[PDB]
Amino acid sequence: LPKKYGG
Amino acid sequence: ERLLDELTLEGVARYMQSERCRRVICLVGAGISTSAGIPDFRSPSTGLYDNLEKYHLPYPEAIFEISYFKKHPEPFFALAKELYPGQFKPTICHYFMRLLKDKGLLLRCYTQNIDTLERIAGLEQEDLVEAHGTFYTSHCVSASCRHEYPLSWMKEKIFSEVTPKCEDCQSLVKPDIVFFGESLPARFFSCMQSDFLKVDLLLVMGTSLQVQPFASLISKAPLSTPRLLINKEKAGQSDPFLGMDFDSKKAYRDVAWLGECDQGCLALAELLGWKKELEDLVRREHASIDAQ
Ligand SMILES: [Zn+2]
Repeated sequence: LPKKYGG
Repeated sequence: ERLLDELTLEGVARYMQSERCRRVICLVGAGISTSAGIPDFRSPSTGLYDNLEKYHLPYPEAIFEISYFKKHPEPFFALAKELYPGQFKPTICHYFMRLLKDKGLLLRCYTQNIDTLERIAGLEQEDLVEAHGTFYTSHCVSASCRHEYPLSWMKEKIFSEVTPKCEDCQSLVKPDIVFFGESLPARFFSCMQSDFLKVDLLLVMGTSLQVQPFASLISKAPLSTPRLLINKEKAGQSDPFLGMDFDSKKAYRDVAWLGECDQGCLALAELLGWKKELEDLVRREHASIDAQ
């Protein structure tokens, strides 16, 4: 799964 | 050539009471909880990254990064005590979504918020996609244990300034919010793949649609599906430097109601004939919470 980032 | 007879709140209300509008998805952000006293945690004006000096972080964002938290959790939990709400009273907007649920209209609420107010207002786990997790539950971080703890347990640890540790294995216990560097919830992608095949109306409330992947949800609706934005500011339009179309001659399905989210939800409920039901629900639930 994609990781959480600022944008 | 369009499902809305006009691009107004009145057009949306007439559509909602037509045979075609069966399944509503709500997309909600910080704007639906500010009137409950919950600040926007992704707003620089909240000042989360200020006053971090005593923690000697390698970079300000480390206080919300998972790898840093797991080795140095004390800064996060000190900040959590500072920001912990004094009351959890959901807003008119939250109870409007409960009315949608009661009337068989709510397919799903996708929320960016971590404050649990959707659940307090009566939305159930099945109704919710908490895109950034929630404080509602916490878990031991050890992969072989994963003991679950309720918010009452976590609140007590935060307020006593005791770093929360698992009673089974003494590992750190973390609120179920998605820290930076953690995987986004599998449920977000699973539900998105199913729900947007089925949606008749998108209600986009209290989000500026600036954080991905949440903001991309508006592009997952079928081309015909009306999209109502209830928000203090217009949002979701394409960036001219690099979407919602409210105002062009080609606009056909997107409506912006600009104002406080509670007032927009009240206006929509009033058009639907639900104002007394919503007032009665809110006043009863607020009285119940005040009496705790
Ligand atoms: Zn454990």
